[PDB]
Amino acid sequence: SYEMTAELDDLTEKIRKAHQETFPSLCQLGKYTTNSSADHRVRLDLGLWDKFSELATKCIIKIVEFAKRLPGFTGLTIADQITLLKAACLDILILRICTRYTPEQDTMTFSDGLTLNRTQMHNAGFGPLTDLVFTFANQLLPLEMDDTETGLLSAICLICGDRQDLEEPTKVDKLQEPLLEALKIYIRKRRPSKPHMFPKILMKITDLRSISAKGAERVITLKMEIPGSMPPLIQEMME
Amino acid sequence: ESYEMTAELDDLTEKIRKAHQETFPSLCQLGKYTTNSSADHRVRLDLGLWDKFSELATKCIIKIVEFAKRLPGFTGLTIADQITLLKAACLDILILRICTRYTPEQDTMTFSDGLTLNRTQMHNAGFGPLTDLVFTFANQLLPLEMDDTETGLLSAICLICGDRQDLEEPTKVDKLQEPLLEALKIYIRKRRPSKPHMFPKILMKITDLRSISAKGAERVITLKMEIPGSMPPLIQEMME
Amino acid sequence: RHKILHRLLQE
Amino acid sequence: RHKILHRLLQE
Ligand SMILES: CC1(C)CC=C(c2ccccc2)c2cc(C(=O)Nc3ccc(C(=O)O)cc3)ccc21
Ligand SMILES: CC1(C)CC=C(c2ccccc2)c2cc(C(=O)Nc3ccc(C(=O)O)cc3)ccc21
Repeated sequence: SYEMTAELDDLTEKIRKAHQETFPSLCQLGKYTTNSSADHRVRLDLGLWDKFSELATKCIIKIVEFAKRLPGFTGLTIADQITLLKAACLDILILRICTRYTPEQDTMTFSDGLTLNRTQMHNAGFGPLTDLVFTFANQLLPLEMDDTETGLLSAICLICGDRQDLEEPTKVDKLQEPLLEALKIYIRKRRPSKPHMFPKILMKITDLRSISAKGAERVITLKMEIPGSMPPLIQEMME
Repeated sequence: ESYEMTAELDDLTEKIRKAHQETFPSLCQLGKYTTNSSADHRVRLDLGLWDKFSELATKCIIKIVEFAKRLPGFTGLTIADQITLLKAACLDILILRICTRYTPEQDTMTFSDGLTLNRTQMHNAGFGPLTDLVFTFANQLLPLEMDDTETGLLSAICLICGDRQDLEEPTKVDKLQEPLLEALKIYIRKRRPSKPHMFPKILMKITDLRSISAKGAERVITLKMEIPGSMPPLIQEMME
Repeated sequence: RHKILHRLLQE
Repeated sequence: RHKILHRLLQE
């Protein structure tokens, strides 16, 4: 009963759990479709935007609940908790929706079951980023990532000591260290066949930060495209 | 038992420490010199500084090409892939390089000619609204105490990446990348013995670079619209 | 000056 | 398509 092993398994289980109970699996969702601008790309489908942003808002709420379950997170300062949440919002929104990808239909499924094709994702708001995001969803599928890996990957994006304007970067940074170890150990325990899978999986966060940077730019463009304000929570997260 | 034998990776590690050092002079091995141009306050853009900055950026890119060709296997990839890898990772490395030339006490950065600018002058030279962000990143590298060997490997790992869009032989690139990862993982181990967590900590800096280079791509576009002349041709080819 | 995220934090 | 990048890579 080596001590760190026990602590890391504990951390692992707790995060797998936090992920499952705040983000349903594709296989356990009741899929349903819609016919709104499904055949051709338009600048913006206001109807799709509304539903999209509503589901995103509800996902952001889940993301918050997920953070609060991450060991030590509610031990950080209020400002840092807020700061981490805002800087990781897109990262996790991207990751989450890209794990809900179905290759045959070329679709992504939201948590209420809504399933949109690539064109509708574009028309809902993805716009010029659509192909980039889908390409990343494809490179991800073969990884066969589960809730433990996806959850740990999200925790790592979230608990990041390198974010701008942190009050206690050291504390956050050290908080991330056991997350990295748990991921490595879990990957090795799960995939003895393929070594070097830790860097491979771990560095998918590189793609997330890239798309997220573009994402924040995309949101600015949408601000002036949509004839109205975005949902208030999304406003706050994107500030 | 202390460390096992790793002859090939030790050699590879050297062949890369050399490629980096010989295409990028160390801070201590440079004759610094400052300028009085717009040193006091932030301006929209200092053309004097831009001219020199653009010129030095161009040269650094030339060094990066040189550093790439000195990577075992790179000249093996197709000319198309070599270009694809370089174009995607060029900015990442430009960022990594200038950030390893950061002098924390004077809060300055040093180019390969010795030119040394402060936070304000870097902003005025072209960094714009990305200044504080890049400087933050610089300060985050310090505690890592990376040397020429680690900086070279990290740069090589960044360039040699089989995920890039439009790669003809992406699987061939994957093959070249993995020994670089093992090389880094081990070198960090011997160097920092029982002080680990460092391998993933250093590796994740690529994550930070990617974020910055993504915003950087937009900064270049805004600069293209801001500067009187054209954006140096080699620069445009790397961003196209 | 939104109040949502903080209210969500406090639960 | 890339005059410079190509010349530098040829030699
Ligand atoms: C960055 C990108 C690629 C384009 C910008 C998004 C966006 C975010 C906020 C406001 C407007 C657009 C944007 C939003 C999401 C997004 O909302 N993801 C998401 C939304 C909902 C769910 C869910 O219902 O389970 C899962 C994931 C994912 C990807 C993005
Ligand atoms: C992303 C950011 C922060 C802003 C965009 C850069 C840029 C690139 C091309 C044209 C204009 C700006 C840009 C350029 C550099 C850059 O040229 N770095 C660099 C320049 C010179 C040297 C050297 O002399 O050794 C080393 C590194 C570094 C960081 C960037």
